[PDB]
Amino acid sequence: MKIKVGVLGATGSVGQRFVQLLADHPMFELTALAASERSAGKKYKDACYWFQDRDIPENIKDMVVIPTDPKHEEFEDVDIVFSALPSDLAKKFEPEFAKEGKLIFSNASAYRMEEDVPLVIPEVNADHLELIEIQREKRGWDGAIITNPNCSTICAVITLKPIMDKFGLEAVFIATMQAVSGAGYNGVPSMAILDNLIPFIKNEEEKMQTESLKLLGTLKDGKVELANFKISASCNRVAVIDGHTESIFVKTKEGAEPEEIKEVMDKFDPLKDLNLPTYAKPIVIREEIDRPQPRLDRNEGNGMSIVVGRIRKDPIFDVKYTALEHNTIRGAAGASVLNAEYFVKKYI
Amino acid sequence: MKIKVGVLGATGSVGQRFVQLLADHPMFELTALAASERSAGKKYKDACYWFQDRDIPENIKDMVVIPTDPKHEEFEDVDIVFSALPSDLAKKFEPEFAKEGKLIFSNASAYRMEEDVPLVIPEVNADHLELIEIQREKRGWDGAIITNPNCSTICAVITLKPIMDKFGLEAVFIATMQAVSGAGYNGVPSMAILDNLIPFIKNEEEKMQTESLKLLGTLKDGKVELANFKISASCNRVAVIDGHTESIFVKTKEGAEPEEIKEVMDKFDPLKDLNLPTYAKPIVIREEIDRPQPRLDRNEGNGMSIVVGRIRKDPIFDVKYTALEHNTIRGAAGASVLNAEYFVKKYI
Ligand SMILES: NC(=O)c1ccc[n+]([C@@H]2O[C@H](COP(=O)([O-])OP(=O)(O)OC[C@H]3O[C@H](n4cnc5c(N)ncnc54)[C@H](OP(=O)(O)O)[C@@H]3O)[C@@H](O)[C@H]2O)c1
Ligand SMILES: NC(=O)c1ccc[n+]([C@@H]2O[C@H](COP(=O)([O-])OP(=O)(O)OC[C@H]3O[C@H](n4cnc5c(N)ncnc54)[C@H](OP(=O)(O)O)[C@H]3O)[C@@H](O)[C@H]2O)c1
Repeated sequence: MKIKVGVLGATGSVGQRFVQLLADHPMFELTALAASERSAGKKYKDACYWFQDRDIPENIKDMVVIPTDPKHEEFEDVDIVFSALPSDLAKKFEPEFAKEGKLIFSNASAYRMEEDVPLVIPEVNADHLELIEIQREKRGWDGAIITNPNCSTICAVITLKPIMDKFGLEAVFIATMQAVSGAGYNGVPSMAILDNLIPFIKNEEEKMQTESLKLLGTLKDGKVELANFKISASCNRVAVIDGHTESIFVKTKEGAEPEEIKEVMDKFDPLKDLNLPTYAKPIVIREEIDRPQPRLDRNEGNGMSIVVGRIRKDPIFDVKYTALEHNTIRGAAGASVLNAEYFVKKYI
Repeated sequence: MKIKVGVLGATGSVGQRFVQLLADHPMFELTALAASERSAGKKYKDACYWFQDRDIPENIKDMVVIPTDPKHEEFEDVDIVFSALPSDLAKKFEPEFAKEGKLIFSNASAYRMEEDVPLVIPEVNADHLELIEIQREKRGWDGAIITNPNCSTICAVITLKPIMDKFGLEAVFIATMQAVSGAGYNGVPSMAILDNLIPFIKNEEEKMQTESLKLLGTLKDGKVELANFKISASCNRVAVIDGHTESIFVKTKEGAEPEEIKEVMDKFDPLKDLNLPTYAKPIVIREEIDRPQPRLDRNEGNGMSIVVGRIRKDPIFDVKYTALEHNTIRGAAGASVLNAEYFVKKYI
């Protein structure tokens, strides 16, 4: 048997990655696909303008899309709902599903910074899922909202976590070169990135500078106490389909050599024995001079591994390096799926 | 004015920009075009695989390419010779031209860090041209080798200069997103940047971390005393034809607000009213949220203006901002042409 699952915003960029991950899954059975009123009524293949380089999973093609309605009869037997909704629709619909007793695993920014909402990467702050007990008391529902972080934030935080545990953190500079896929099919126009780039992604730097502090914070007396290190981000959009690349410069508390930083990242593997279907080694170290590269490395761990290269001495801080993340798997859909897999094993 | 000039490596990427700049110049007349023996004897149009979005200037098309030989008949009345040679060929040919009493204005990295060789941006360190007198003593030739810096270095240094004069410099972080045209026509393969990027450009970070200190250093007792601020670069190659974009994070000595940084950059204009043909305002400030963009802004000042946008507070240092440079004009050919214009108008 399997836990029956649904997807909100199933036809969009993240939704399609949810669909790929859940079509054939050992724990979860995809039984419900939700989108807007326009898509509701049609087969998934017709409602969705599919833009993945692998075809729609065969068992999902003819699955009829339903409206985003928690009390719809197709949602009655589903226990876990994955959300790929835009933020404003997430504020409306996600509490509705939680009131119906359903577990919401959301990529939307809406509830990320709420004090009773877990903002989780399972390798980093799994214990923050304890906030659901608190959430249920204060909100009065028996469901739950669990959020995964912003894609750029996940990439940085995974690499920073083992460093912080061993050497502490003082200050982090990050410059990103971000793919277009997360903005949706009609998100980034061709002329924004054709022989061009954009040195701006609305709210991206703010998200990186704030979400990171909660993720690397400490749960204490029913609240997450934000981390105290300093963080400055500069975000950019480039002509890449999938894969966010980050130039990261790190100042530790204790001081650290590049070889020591490499070691803690390589040994970082807190989820190895948990038998999670979407598991991958958190950080894969490249020794090549010109790696990671989005096209060559984004499929690492089926899109779930962060790939790090060029770990070297920084003239100013301690260490600088390049990190790559599949922005749409580890950065979103995979982040929530891993969250859900971990949640049913360890929580309730 | 019709001062006769030559171009070394005239057929390559920087060579073509030299040709564009010098074909119809109010001071210089292009009379000699030098390249390899493969190209020698051919009309420029046949020898050069021209890849600029504007056609070869009509007067240069039928001009016969000559060998790279300072003794050549076409170099007799030519005192000013521009060099777009690769470094290893520059080490061979540039001293040969200096020995023939010619002034080499070079984009090659070969002689940049020689202590008797000027490494000059006229807006920044025009006084470093005095090094040619020390150079003539040491080397025993009556010509000179005068270099412009690395394209990435120029962009950063131009922005840092007015900041250093007013507020001083402690530390600078730079992350670059670099166009492909600098590597030459056969430099960056399509599959390096098609739905991809390379987080590495050989020796680029080293150049930025070393050349900057000479450019911003103080000439004293016939030597440049290197600047003492800390600098760390991360360089990347992206799918852009022309235009290098840099994310810069600056820590000043005295402390500064974004508006103060904006003001000193906007007022930075030491070369105005000299009637230099290749003059442009050094730094153009964009107020838009998503500017500068390579395709929109690289033509600013005909490729000679550095374009800066998104000047804002840094959570760690004082200020962060985005800088853009046309990498082949201001970054290379225009850099040396401006050097030579300043040379006749100010140095002789
Ligand atoms: N584009 C930019 O913005 C930029 C900026 C900074 C630096 N650069 C420099 O430009 C280089 C790459 O571009 P590119 O396409 O110009 O390289 P390239 O194709 O090697 O062209 C440079 C010159 O060297 C070549 N050459 C080979 N053997 C020669 C010889 N015996 N004598 C004279 N020239 C010889 C070419 O001559 P033939 O064509 O006749 O073979 C050409 O004229 C890099 O090394 C870099 O340092 C470019
Ligand atoms: N993919 C990633 O890796 C990733 C990472 C981070 C963030 N994101 C997020 O994903 C978003 C952009 O991607 P996208 O193209 O998926 O956007 P989107 O298509 O607008 O959002 C997903 C869903 O919203 C749409 N929608 C419009 N009106 C609706 C309604 N009344 N009820 C339910 N859905 C409605 C789509 O339905 P129809 O198709 O039926 O119109 C459906 O695909 C951003 O807002 C961003 O926050 C994605």
